[PDB]
Amino acid sequence: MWFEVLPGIAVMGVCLFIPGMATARIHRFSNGGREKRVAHYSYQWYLMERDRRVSGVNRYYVSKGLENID
Amino acid sequence: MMTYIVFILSIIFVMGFVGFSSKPSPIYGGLGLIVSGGVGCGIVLNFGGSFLGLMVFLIYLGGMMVVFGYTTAMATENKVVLGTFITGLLMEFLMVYYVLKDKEVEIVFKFNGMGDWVIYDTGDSGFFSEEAMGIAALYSYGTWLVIVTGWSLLIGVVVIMEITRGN
Amino acid sequence: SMMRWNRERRRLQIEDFEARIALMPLLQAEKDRRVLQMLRENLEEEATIMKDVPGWKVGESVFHTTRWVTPMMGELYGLRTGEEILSSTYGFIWYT
Amino acid sequence: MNPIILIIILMTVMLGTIIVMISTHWLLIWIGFEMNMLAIIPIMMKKHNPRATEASTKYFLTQSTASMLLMMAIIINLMFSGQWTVMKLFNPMASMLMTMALAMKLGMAPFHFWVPEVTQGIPLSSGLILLTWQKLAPMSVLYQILPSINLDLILTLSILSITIGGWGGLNQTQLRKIMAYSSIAHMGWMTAVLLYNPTMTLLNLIIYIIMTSTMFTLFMANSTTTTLSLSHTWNKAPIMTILVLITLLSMGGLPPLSGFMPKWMIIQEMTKNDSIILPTLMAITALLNLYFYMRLTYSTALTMFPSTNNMKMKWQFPTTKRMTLLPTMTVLSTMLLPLTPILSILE
Amino acid sequence: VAAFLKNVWAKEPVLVASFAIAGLAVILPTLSPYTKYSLMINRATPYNYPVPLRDDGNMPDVPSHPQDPQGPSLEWLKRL
Amino acid sequence: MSLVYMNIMMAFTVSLTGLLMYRSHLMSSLLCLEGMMLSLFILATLMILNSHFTLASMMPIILLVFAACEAALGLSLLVMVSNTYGTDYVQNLNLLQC
Amino acid sequence: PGIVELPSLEDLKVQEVKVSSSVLKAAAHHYGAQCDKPNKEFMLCRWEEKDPRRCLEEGKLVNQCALEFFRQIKRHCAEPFTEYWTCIDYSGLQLFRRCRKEQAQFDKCVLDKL
Amino acid sequence: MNLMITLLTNFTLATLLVTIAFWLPQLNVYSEKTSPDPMGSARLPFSMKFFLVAITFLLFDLEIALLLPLPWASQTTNLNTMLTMALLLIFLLAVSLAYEWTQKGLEWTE
Amino acid sequence: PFFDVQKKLGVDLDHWMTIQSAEQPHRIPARCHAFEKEWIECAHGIGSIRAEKECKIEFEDFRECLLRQKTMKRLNAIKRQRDKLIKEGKYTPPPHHSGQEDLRP
Amino acid sequence: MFMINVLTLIIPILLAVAFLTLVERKVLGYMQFRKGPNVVGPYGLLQPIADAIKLFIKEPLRPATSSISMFILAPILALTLALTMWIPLPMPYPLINMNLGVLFMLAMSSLAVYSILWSGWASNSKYALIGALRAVAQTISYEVTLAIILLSVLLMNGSFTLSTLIITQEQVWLIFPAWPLAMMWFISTLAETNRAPFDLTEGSGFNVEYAAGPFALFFMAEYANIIMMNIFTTTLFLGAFHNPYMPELYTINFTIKSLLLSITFLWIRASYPRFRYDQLMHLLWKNFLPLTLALCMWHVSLPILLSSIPPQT
Ligand SMILES: CCCCCCCCCCCCCCCCCC(=O)OC[C@H](COP(=O)([O-])OCC[N+](C)(C)C)OC(=O)CCCCCCCCCCCCCCCCC
Ligand SMILES: CCCCCCCCCCCCCCCCCC(=O)OC[C@H](COP(=O)(O)OCCN)OC(=O)CCCCCCCCCCCCCCCCC
Ligand SMILES: CCCCCCCCCCCCCCCCCC(=O)OC[C@H](COP(=O)(O)OCCN)OC(=O)CCCCCCCCCCCCCCCCC
Ligand SMILES: CCCCCCCCCCCCCCCCCC(=O)OC[C@H](COP(=O)(O)OCCN)OC(=O)CCCCCCCCCCCCCCCCC
Ligand SMILES: CCCCCCCCCCCCCCCCCC(=O)OC[C@H](COP(=O)(O)OCCN)OC(=O)CCCCCCCCCCCCCCCCC
Repeated sequence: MWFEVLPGIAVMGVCLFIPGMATARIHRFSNGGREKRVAHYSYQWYLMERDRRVSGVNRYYVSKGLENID
Repeated sequence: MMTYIVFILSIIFVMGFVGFSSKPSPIYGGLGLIVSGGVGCGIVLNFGGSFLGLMVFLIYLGGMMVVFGYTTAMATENKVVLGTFITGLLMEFLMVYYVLKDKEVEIVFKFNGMGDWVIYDTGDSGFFSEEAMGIAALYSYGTWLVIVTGWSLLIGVVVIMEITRGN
Repeated sequence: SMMRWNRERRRLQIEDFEARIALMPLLQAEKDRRVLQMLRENLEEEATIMKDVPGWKVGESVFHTTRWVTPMMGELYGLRTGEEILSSTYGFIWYT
Repeated sequence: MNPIILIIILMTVMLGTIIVMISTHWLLIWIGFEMNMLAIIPIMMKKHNPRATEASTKYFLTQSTASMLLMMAIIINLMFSGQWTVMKLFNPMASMLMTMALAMKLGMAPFHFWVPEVTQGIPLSSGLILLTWQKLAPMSVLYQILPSINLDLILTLSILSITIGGWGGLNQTQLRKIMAYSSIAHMGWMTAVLLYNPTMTLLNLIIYIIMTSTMFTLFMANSTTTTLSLSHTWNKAPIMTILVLITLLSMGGLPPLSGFMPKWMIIQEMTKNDSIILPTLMAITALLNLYFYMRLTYSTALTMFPSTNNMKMKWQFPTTKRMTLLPTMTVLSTMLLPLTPILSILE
Repeated sequence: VAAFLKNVWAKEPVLVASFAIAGLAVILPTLSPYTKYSLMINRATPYNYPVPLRDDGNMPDVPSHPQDPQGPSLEWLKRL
Repeated sequence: MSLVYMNIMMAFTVSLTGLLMYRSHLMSSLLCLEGMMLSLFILATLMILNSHFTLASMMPIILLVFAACEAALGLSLLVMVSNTYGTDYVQNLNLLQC
Repeated sequence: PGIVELPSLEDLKVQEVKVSSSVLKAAAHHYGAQCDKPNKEFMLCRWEEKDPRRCLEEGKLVNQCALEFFRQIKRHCAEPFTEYWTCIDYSGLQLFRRCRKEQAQFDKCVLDKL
Repeated sequence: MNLMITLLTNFTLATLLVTIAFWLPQLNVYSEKTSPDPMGSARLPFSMKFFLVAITFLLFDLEIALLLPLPWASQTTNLNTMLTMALLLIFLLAVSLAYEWTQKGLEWTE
Repeated sequence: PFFDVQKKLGVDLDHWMTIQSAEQPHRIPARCHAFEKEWIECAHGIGSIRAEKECKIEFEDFRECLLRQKTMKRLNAIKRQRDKLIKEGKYTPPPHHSGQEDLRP
Repeated sequence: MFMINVLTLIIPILLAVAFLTLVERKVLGYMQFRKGPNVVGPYGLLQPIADAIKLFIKEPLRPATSSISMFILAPILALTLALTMWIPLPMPYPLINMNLGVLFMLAMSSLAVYSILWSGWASNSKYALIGALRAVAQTISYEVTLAIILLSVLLMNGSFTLSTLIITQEQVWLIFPAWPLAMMWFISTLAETNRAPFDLTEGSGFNVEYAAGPFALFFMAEYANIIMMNIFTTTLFLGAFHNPYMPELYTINFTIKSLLLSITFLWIRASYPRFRYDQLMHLLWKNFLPLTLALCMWHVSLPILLSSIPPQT
């Protein structure tokens, strides 16, 4: 009956679900387990570049906390 | 190369203008002007003017060149084209090789030969685009500007309804 | 619902802007030492480069005034490598 | 055209010229020119024949190219000064481009080639608007930017305008093309005294607007387009031939008519500045304009060309037209030379 | 005014809804008690750095610390 | 000055010389005119963004609006000529010589 | 024209604040409350002199008082501060609103101990 | 730079698909044929109606272009001026549409 | 015909977009705010004829702020001398001009 | 790693387009009291594969085009502006996170009528050109109310950022304060993509003069436009719950809402007859546009009278 349309809709749902899950896991993997730093405004970019300079490894996401100061 | 990306898009912009300015037809003229509007929008986008580049795409190529192609496609249906094309391209590439070898050129004013990244600022603007605030100041400051522009558009509607009436 | 939530969002925006404001003097001191660092380095390398050239004044300010002029992108990143120049001159524009 | 819409459109034309006059920003100058052109295009197409569409096409292309050159001159001023004040330009090249754009907007030579066609195509009242009102805006901008104008450029444009507008109108039989070459010559006369004393520029502007206003009001009052149609006025209305006699003799600058006043003050100001040769060649050129005004007066007033039988019927209908201010504009345009030191009110 | 309105709401209801929404949009911010608070919120959002003042000696209404009592605060914002 | 400014000015002069040498079509004249407008937009935008002069960021939008209304007026003129003759040829427009 | 006077690198050596942006952001309100006076003296000197060369001693006082601030945190409440800035650092926009219970823990521990 | 890589990838995939779609069924051989429309051979009639709706779109698109920075303009200090000019622009768009209505502009594209 | 209506009626129609030193949105400075402020405050009220020859130094500084011609000339001279001494082999770049050195803040 | 992200964007787009044809034929089957395709594969799941291989080995229609260049460039521009509309979509984290993603999508969708116009001019049939001009005038007509409805909705957002339009709708769906804008948006996007009950390219079509291959490329560009406008409508009016630690919650939630909305397109195309061309021109210019201007004045004036002006950042 009506539930015969549901395998096609399920395959279409998986083929819409691959991009979102894919880009979320790619952003979380390529930034050390965290979301990609959203830098829309230049203050956020200044802080991002400051992180990239203070990390020592030329990666903005490698955070340095209180262990890096004395 | 990549430091010269605004320069590369500017060269492609001039090549597009020599491409349609030799005028094969209004159809291919519109085609070349569309490609030139896209690459000039890219020139705008590489300085941080994202809203003005999207005004190019949304208004220029979105409304006006669509209406140009719309009128061209229903109201129309060489040697000199190719010759003027290669003439303008030889002028442009002579200028390109001059500024490649000399790092300085004077056509009318004097011009630099460096990459055009050298004309920027090194600071940050906080929590706003500067150009976004400047266009947001159209309503809070530009009272006279909005009045004369809106009145010109209202008279534009009136004028087009007068002269396309035929009677 | 949109009234209450946009008022709460304005209060959170004021919190973020005041966290920014409390951080701005430290970032301003870091920025000042950054630009003076890079100008002093470019001045010393201009001193060790411009020794053959006659009539050259190392550190010749092209302005007639003695006011501190904000340093240009090319006045800081002039001698530096192209990857640094691109990451500083189109970094914010090209960032995703 | 709807009369309410006609009033709104004419007030939009006047608003565009007022915005050119009052504003201190270059973008608002350009906006005033755009509003002026955009609202004046249906004034030319009030009758909707192919000649008006051709005339508005030529007018639109010339004023559009001039407005693009004006915005390019403004933009290069923003390069070399970083600011938008309407004052002298801080670049020679922006000065040359803006002088060429204002020359294309005034119809001065060698950008003059649109003036007789657009004057011929459109009606007489829209031609009056074109030849009087549309000169007010670029002459105001030239009045404001004169500390940057290249002297040799504006004098070359001026003498070439006077020579072409003089050596053109001798052949013509159309009245509107005669007024158009008169326009080209008088704009040469206005821009030649511009860098020496601009009060004489404004004086020539007023006296030219009064004389062209008188002439097109007479041309509307008799509905004449050619020389012969003007010359058949003597049996329809004898006084109109006398009025076009005295006003055409004024527009070439006969003493002691008031059209002699502007160019006499111009030669009076150009010889103060040790230019004896240039107003001499200009006054030598103006005698040709005076000659074909003499030819037109021999056609119209001092002789009587033979009429038809149908004129006897038009004897029995006096003119039901709005001859607005025609005796005032005739009295001002001929009998004003004893009031020559009235020019100081323009200082 | 009650007959013609029912007439036009019978024949052209879309334009009646358009003019009614537009009339509310024009007249209602001059009647609403919150239009004061929109100004008070927008000028209390600190986009720029609060550049401090040189203490000449007589400014009793300018604080010396953020947690000082004097100075304009935002209790109306946290309460509303 | 900057070299991209020279290229945008050369783009403007190229579309100028394309506008000043008519081939056949009036639409080609209007397209050269709007290429002139486009190069004005790019040049003004680069100067206004480069100097950080914030209040002129609303200027290129006003340039775009006014000259696009100018182009709409030009298209209506071209359509009236296309109703008169059939094409948009510039050699049809030789009535006002006499 | 003139020879522009740039201060020496030996006059620019100072111990930097080598922490991240989420670390500075998670301690920003307590920083602006506690490190008020050298920060405001430096920004007052920075607007009035209009010259970063005339502000380097005040910049070093800012850079020293900020390090004293992070020392006075690190002696007492390193664990709740770490728990707070890790949660701030997870987010993309670094929302304060995603991290309210760690904020309550950190502000409670600071208000008790300091 | 991620944007231009993505645009290059999408344009390249589309160009590749178009090349494959025009040149894969040319590998078939089948045959050749003669191959000799409601209107037969008449010239295209120019519709004034289509041009009028295109210019009406262009003018209302320009008025939209003036209306676009309102989400950024609500953040101003000067709210009375901002709100007055915003309602002024939308009312001028409504006057443009009303003049387009009442003086018989929207005819046979109603 | 510069009919100064804005000074007569007192309205401020377009003096606000005119110069870079004017009241900008949220106090955003232009990149040449100081130079244009000094040139405007030099040339105020002295007229254009005395301004083109007495305030020439401020306007030279300001035009060099706008177009940066002398600075690009100086950078081209220094960078061409550096490229020449690299190509001759007579010079080496320092660690802080090659990227192996951990940038400061 | 980023090229992996672009490929995992634009391969499942094309697969979702491929199975949207199966979902269309099945859902329009059971709404017409019949079955859709169920013989080609198990439950019909091999129908679009068989149909695509049918199209790509069909003999080319081989026309003498007026322009070869526009005839090649129309499917290229159609597919490019079908695939580059997905890149700013916050689902939950966008591929190209940009500040002006809304205005980007409006601009790139307003550019896509050149494919219709070029594909219509490149045919030699004057009647095909006339049908293409009618489709172009339809789409550029409804672009107006797309832009104004979009502006009036984003007055509640605070900026053009698409990712902020999730954070805007944590408390309530945005269809509750803006359901008239939502329903005029819905019918205006139904009329954008030449979708029934507006599809006047069935009656000549603009792309009927192409071969079967390039017609299939137009077809998959149009269905990518359909799925994209439904996902943009879902993001913009039904923005779902977003836990930043588990993004798959938002991904499943907008996926279910977007599939219900695309099936609502399929359920509207099988329920109403076609508008005549003057009827949908009337529907826009005299019915949807006055209400859109009125609601634009209302959504300008409403945050000022509620003191609810949203944050820019
Ligand atoms: C995004 C989520 C999903 C969205 C909704 C999905 C379901 C809805 C869609 C169902 C299928 C529709 C298929 C297409 C239909 C096309 C035909 C059609 O409907 O034409 C539109 C019809 C056209 O009318 P018509 O065609 O019936 O009649 C001809 C028109 N007249 C009568 C004028 C001559 O209606 C509209 O244009 C209305 C549009 C929506 C209006 C919403 C207004 C809301 C109320 C505002 C306030 C009211 C009170 C006033 C103020 C009070 C103050 C106190
Ligand atoms: C996000 C999800 C996306 C999913 C995309 C794909 C959706 C559909 C997936 C497949 C569904 C099942 C297909 C079953 C096909 C028929 C199987 C079969 O048994 O065919 C029999 C046929 C003839 O066999 P024969 O031995 O000759 O018969 C005599 C037997 N007594 O044998 C044959 O015809 C030869 C064998 C044909 C096998 C074809 C199998 C399907 C291939 C589809 C391509 C995509 C595969 C999946 C990709 C995504 C997952 C990785
Ligand atoms: C330093 C200088 C500063 C500035 C100083 C001031 C400069 C003022 C310049 C004024 C120039 C006026 C030019 C015309 C203005 C518009 C009026 C006009 O042309 O109206 C046309 C109108 C058409 O009516 P319509 O119904 O179309 O009939 C036509 C046939 N059916 O009606 C008609 O056709 C009616 C016919 C008669 C109209 C006569 C109008 C004369 C007005 C001008 C008077 C002279 C100039 C002013 C005095 C000198 C000022 C310098
Ligand atoms: C001041 C507030 C703001 C006002 C400006 C902003 C408006 C926003 C909406 C924009 C509307 C744009 C178009 C408006 C054009 C109006 C003129 C018009 O269309 O008249 C013709 C029409 C008859 O239509 P017809 O041609 O018969 O239709 C064919 C299909 N049946 O005639 C009609 O349908 C009659 C329409 C007019 C009468 C409607 C009365 C509504 C009253 C509601 C309560 C009072 C609200 C206050 C404002 C009233 C303004 C008049
Ligand atoms: C027939 C011809 C071929 C037709 C098919 C192919 C062309 C048409 C389809 C592709 C259209 C491409 C449009 C690309 C530009 C869109 C606007 C844009 O760049 O927006 C994204 C973003 C703005 O957002 P924002 O967040 O403010 O900026 C980052 C700062 N945080 O900005 C950025 O992030 C800046 C990114 C760097 C600059 C990107 C520039 C792109 C290249 C130039 C245009 C190339 C296409 C030219 C032809 C167009 C069509 C004629």
